[PDB]
Amino acid sequence: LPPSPGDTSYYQDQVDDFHEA
Amino acid sequence: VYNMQSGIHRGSFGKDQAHKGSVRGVAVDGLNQLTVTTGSEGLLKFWNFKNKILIHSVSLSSSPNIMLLHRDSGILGLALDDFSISVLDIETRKIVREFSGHQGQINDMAFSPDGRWLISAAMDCSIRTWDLPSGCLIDCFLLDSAPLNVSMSPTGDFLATSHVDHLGIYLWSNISLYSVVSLRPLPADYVPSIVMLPGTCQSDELIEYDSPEQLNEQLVTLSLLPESRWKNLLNLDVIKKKNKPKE
Amino acid sequence: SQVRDVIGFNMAGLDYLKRECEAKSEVMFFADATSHLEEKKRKRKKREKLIL
Amino acid sequence: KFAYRFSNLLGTVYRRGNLNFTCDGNSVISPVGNRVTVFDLKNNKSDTLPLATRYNVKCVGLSPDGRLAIIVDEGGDALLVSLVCRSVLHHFHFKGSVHSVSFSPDGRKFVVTKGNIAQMYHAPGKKREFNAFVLDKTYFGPYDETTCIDWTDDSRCFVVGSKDMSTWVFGAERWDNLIYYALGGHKDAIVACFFESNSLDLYSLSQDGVLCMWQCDTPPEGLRLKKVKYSRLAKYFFNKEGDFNNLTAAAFHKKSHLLVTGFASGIFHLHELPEFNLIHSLSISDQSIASVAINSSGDWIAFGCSGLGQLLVWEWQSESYVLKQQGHFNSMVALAYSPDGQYIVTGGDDGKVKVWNTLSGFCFVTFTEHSSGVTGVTFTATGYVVVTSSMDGTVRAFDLHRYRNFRTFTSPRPTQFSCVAVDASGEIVSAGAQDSFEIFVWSMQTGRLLDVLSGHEGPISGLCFNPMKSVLASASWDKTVRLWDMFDSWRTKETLALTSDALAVTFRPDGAELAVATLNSQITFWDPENAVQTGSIEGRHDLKKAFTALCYSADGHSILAGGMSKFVCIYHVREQILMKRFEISCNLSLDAMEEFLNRRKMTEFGNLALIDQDAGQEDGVAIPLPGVRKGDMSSRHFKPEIRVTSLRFSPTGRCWAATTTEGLLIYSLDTRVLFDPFELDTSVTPGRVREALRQQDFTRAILMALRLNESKLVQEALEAVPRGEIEVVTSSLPELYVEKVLEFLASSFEVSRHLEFYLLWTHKLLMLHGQKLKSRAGTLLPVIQFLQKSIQRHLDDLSKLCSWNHYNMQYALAVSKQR
Amino acid sequence: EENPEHVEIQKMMDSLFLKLDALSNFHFIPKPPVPEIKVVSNLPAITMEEVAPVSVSDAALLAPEEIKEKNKAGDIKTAAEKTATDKKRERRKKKYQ
Amino acid sequence: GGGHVAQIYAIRQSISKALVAYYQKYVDEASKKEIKDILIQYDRTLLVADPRRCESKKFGGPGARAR
Amino acid sequence: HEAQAVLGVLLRREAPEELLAYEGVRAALEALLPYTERHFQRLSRTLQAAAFLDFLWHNM
Amino acid sequence: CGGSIEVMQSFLKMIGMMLDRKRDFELAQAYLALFLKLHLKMLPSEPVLLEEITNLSSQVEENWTHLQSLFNQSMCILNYLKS
Amino acid sequence: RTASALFAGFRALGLFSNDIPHVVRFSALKRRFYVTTCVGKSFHTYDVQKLSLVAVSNSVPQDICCMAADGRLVFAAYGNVFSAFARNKEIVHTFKGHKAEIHFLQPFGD
Amino acid sequence: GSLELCDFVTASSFCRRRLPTVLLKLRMAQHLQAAVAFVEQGHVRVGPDVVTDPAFLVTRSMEDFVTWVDSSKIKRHVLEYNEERDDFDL
Amino acid sequence: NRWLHIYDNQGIELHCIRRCDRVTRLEFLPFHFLLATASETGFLTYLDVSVGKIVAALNARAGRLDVMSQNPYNAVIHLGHSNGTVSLWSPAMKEPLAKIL
Repeated sequence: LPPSPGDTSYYQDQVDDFHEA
Repeated sequence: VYNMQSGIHRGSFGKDQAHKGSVRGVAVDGLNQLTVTTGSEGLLKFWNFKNKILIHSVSLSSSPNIMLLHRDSGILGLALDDFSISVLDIETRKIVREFSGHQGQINDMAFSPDGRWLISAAMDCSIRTWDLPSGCLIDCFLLDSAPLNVSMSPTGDFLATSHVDHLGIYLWSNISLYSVVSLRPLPADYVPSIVMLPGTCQSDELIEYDSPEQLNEQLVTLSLLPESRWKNLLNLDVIKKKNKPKE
Repeated sequence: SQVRDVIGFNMAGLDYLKRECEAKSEVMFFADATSHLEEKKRKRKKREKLIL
Repeated sequence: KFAYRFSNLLGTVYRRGNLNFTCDGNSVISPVGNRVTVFDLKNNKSDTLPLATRYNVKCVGLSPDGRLAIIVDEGGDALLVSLVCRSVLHHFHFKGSVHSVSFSPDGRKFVVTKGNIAQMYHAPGKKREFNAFVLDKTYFGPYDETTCIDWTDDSRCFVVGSKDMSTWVFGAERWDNLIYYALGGHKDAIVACFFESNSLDLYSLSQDGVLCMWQCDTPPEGLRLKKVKYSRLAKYFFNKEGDFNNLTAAAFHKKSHLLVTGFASGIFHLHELPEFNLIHSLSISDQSIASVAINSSGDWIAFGCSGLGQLLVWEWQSESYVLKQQGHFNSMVALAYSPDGQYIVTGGDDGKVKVWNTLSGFCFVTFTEHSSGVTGVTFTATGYVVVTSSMDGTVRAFDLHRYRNFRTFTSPRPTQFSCVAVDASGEIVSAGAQDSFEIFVWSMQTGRLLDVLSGHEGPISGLCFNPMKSVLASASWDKTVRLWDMFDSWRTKETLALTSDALAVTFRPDGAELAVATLNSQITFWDPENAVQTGSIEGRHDLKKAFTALCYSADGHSILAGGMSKFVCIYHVREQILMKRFEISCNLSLDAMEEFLNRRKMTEFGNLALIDQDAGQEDGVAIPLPGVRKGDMSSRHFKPEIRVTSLRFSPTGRCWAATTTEGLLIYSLDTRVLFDPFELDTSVTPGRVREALRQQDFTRAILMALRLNESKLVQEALEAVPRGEIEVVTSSLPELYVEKVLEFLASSFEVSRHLEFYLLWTHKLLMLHGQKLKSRAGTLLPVIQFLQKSIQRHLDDLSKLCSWNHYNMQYALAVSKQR
Repeated sequence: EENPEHVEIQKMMDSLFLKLDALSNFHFIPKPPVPEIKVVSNLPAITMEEVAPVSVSDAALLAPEEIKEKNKAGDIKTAAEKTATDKKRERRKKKYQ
Repeated sequence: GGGHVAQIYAIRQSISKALVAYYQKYVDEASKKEIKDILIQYDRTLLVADPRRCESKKFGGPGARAR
Repeated sequence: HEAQAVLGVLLRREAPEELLAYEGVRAALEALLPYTERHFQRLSRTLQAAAFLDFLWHNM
Repeated sequence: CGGSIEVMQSFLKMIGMMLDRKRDFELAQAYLALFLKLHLKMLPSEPVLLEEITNLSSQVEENWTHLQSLFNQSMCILNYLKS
Repeated sequence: RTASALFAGFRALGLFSNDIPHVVRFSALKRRFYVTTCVGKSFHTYDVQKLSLVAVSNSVPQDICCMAADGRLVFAAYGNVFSAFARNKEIVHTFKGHKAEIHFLQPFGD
Repeated sequence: GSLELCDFVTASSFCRRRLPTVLLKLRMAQHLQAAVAFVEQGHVRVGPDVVTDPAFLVTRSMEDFVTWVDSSKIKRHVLEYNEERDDFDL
Repeated sequence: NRWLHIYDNQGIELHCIRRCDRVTRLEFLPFHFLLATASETGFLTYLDVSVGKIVAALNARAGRLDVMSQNPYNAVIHLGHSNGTVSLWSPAMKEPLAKIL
């Protein structure tokens, strides 16, 4: 199941999460 | 000249006026290169559409009544007060055909979509069809009421007309599209005896030739048998092998 | 024309002698050369997947 | 000027519906989607009828006389058309979908089966009426859907099959001894039913494969205008017990007692009915055989396979095929013309490359080496080499000499190819990639990668080589057109900046002008050598938002444009004005089996919507769709839309083609479209021409006939000239009229029996005026290619026989000369 | 014969790859039918597709060099014919290889 | 910004583009067409800016691409 | 050309059935055919090129 | 196959007549070519057939040479124009 | 007996009613009302649910002056002659014997 | 990478490649319902073509070429905020 | 036409049964919560609406099935044929309970 639409992980993969953090 | 989008005047033809008399008809060619005008004085003038410079003027034997242009063919038709119809080529500015035979004032004219036929309606209650390539009359039928307007469908399937006191449009089917017709040249001085009802009821001049089987004995000629019956006679063996179904 | 006629005349001779040999022996001509052709294409066909 | 009309649909031979032979039996009528094609087998010609329909053609009913035909689509819309003149006569709408239509042999009645009922109508007359179809009678026999129709040899009675496992016979006229009769004996739906030659005995065929024979005690003459019994003689099984092979189509020839049966396995059988003797059977394909028809003479049989759209006609006795075709599965194709114009090469998404002959319209060579779809296809300078690019990552070359893939080019790196281009020299081959956005260029004879051109950003819209200069023009989505000169020591490169994204690039045939289509729906004309913009054309309003495809005419005076519109537009390049538009009909049919489409938002396709017309609103009210608990936001939906993928124009200039979603459309030159005289005068008339012929003034007659522009007049005039005076009239001909005669002559060779007479004319004209035409040769390429093609057709086929005869007889003499 | 296991694996890749492409397509492209199991019939069969024109023969498909090999010189020379230069040339090439 | 010559060229381009846009918006499209084609046929720089990039022989390899 | 000149003699001089008697005729017949077609097609092109001079003569 | 030799002689005169009229030319070439392929080997033995071939060989020679020359000149000019 | 070798009369557009009064008839075997109005030398028939044209009759040489309708037949008078129309299109019976124009037609049984 | 990552593909990976959520990643929209709404009116194009189906997976290569369609009211607002509106380009 | 569907009385689709295909006749047994389907292919199927499982799928092996009725007292299914016979069926048996001419 996908996460909540408000969650940033809904539209971000691990590559984007590493740079955004 | 006015712009359709804004309604702004975009110029005029002639230093003061295009013609001395009343303007009888105007037309523009398909490519917006040439403009043709007529005057009651009897002059036919050709203009450049863009810079509005006079190109050529032609004198007319009689005063022009109505004028229509067949854009793609470049053929211009003039009906005069002397009951005659003159046909001119726009590009060369010269007369190509002269049609006569109407006994009344011409109300309207129309072209077939290919441009090979001219149809004219007059006050003698007759509709006449002219074949431009041969320059002969090919059809003439009478009506109870005088025809005011005549028009050909772009597909060429139907002919539409209107009458003097009637409130409706009448459609005529051109019987050529569903049946083969052999055109026969009518005499120019012809008057149609029969009146045809509006709705559903119930020579040297012609152009057709049959080529002989041989022009001369020394001339070598082929047969019209299909290629497949004779061209592959030397290859029959390789043909049959390929036609064998795989076991 | 003469040179072409000499070559062309050899066509009728060899083509006819071709028909007699095929009549005598049931095996057709060029069969071995045909066999090499399918081997050549499949080695080429195998090489193409390897490059991919 | 521009006188072209739609003539052929190429790449499809059969989609769905029943096949039919014409009355004489030489031609076959095949439904292809919206349209209908007629194949003349005797003269191997193909003609696509002008009519089109919103949905696929379901039923075709053909009149016994051969003049009329009725074309019914899935929705129930019907068209009455005349075969002789190829014109649509009438439009009609049946209330629901009809399953079949058949004409009575006498030609006075025709029967349509729909729903549970059978309706009989009067046959339409010759003249047009307001209501062409007039209902006559209506019959309520069966309990389930009616399927198939047959008539007796006399028009006394007819028979209808039904899905209620029974077959019903009715009387066309009121007969006291026969009102209606029902026949059973089947445990599945009826597929076909036939009558005897001159009796009321009949045959019934079930979907299971069961044959039933029924015999009557009353002769057909025994019918009395205002007591008949039927008995089952025999029952036969086509299949062995225990395999479920379904009969799908059948046909029966009454005089020769021949039965042809097609099955879902893709096989067919022949039998002789009163004894049921198996003649033989064949296997055609893995897909089912949808339709079967047999001509009147009984020699030929037609088979259609809907799975791959395969058409075959088989001459059973000599066991040879008269015609055998299979088109691309999808209408999406890529097209190229041969340099002479003799052949057309098409590539498909299946990876299949097909070569079609222009004269006949039939495919004759197929190459299958490509695995994925063909993105681009082209010819070389000669007409004997074709180059293709695909998503495989390979660019392949094929020859027409030995029919082999002799050369394959590949990138060192894994890439896929979107477009291809080759020079007039034929040494240099170029391709572009969907992702790397760089051009790979190889040598033809060497086969190695010469160079990789880089600099573009974004995908390459198109590549084109200058026909005369050997430079490459590439369009890209970085709003640039780049020019690369190959044979330059310093590697010169030119860049043309654009306001919006580039989509198409083409070259004028002379090579001195370049055209670009941009995302703002503008066509810009540039001079390539000086890099200056010479013109522009705006196209928002004409298409009804961009022009995807461009093409130059052979003379170059006009340009052809297409895109997401349903129109193809013809513009005049100098005046920058729109000359013409052609419209494209759309097919709304959708396959029922497909389940990967969200049907709820695709409601306009395939007659899915129900629109209420009895609700008192003029346009209608749509019944609401059922609700769901969970929304489906992962399924694709599509809207009806027409897009022109590409345009190509024949070098001969006689025809052009449009590759679209509906298919591959062919437009041909026709004289009946427009009357185009050269220099008319009141003196110029056919009467004066015949008078000049009678007075033996040949030169003046020819000149007058040439100012007029009917081919028939000049055809009569030249044939009037006797031999020996040919050079006299040839010398008198002015320079302007020369190229007109050669245009006439090339058209003449195709359809004239008098071979060398016209060839005598062609011989003299080229000898006297050949040196002068060399100065104006550049503007005469379409005419020269036209004449060279037609004369070559008679040269090659005659040579191999004449050489074979003369030399073999000489060898025979030499052997006999010995001893 | 070919390994059976490799056959289904590429087959399952084919159906999967078509489905992924269907989502990316801007317009609809119908899918060609695929036989789940093909059954060869005991009846004789004929083919719709044709790889070479029906008129040409198998001899025509063959190149002349295919049936008869050629050396670079295009001529053959026996040992007794060979001069000093010819014998020196072949010895140099033998050393080279 | 810029120098004298660049400012002058920018002013010419701005004036031409502004007039063309005004005639497109509030005047008929035809007159915009003739005026635009005149401005293009004189100098395309009046309406379309083409900035200068770095392209030189040094990027290309020695010799011609073919032959 | 001189190979054809020799071959033209052999075909004409002795009877065909004696040609079948020679050893290796079958293998020799294989290689002769496709190469001979190439020469005939080349000479046919040359004859077409020879027509150009007749065009020169009428233009004098 | 049961067809006597004089029937062949009648057949060979048929092609001579058709070449004489100079009509149906492509069939005359086609019918002769099929006949020659089938019965080439039996021809040189029978003297009656040889004299017919002698007439036919003359007729096909003059006819084809006239046509082939006219074909050649037209084609070479057209290639010259394109070049 | 040929009027035009190229053209034939088909139908008139934009015409619905003239001074001659209309006639209304309920259908047998069908639950339908049709109204018939004279138009020049022909008459049109309409259904009443949508006022949609359903039939166009054959033409007569003179203008129709009086119309009467009964059952399966429609009677129209033109000049001094009147006829009977079947299927709303085609004449089946024509009646002569009057030396003056007809203003009244009364259907009376057979 | 290797086949190890191949076992992580789920419904979430497919949902992340939808057209509306890519707009939400590219900051062209801030809410999913707003991102979905932009699509059907036709304000969003993938290269030359305009896509109205919210169920549409965009490739990595095609993701680089998604933008506002020209002559769209949203693109006017973006240009107005940046003070870069040029009416010659419409 | 192609499968069997379940709808709410307000128009909301609930279940689409992919197994039951080309069904011509439907009939519901109330006290057993069984829905019986007759198909074109010749199959008779029983569905338990209480749980959502197909309890039985029987091959009548008599051709097309188009005539069906139930006995409210008995709860058996009656099937008509072109043979002139009526067949009695129950979900427990794989063969008809009886055949009557």
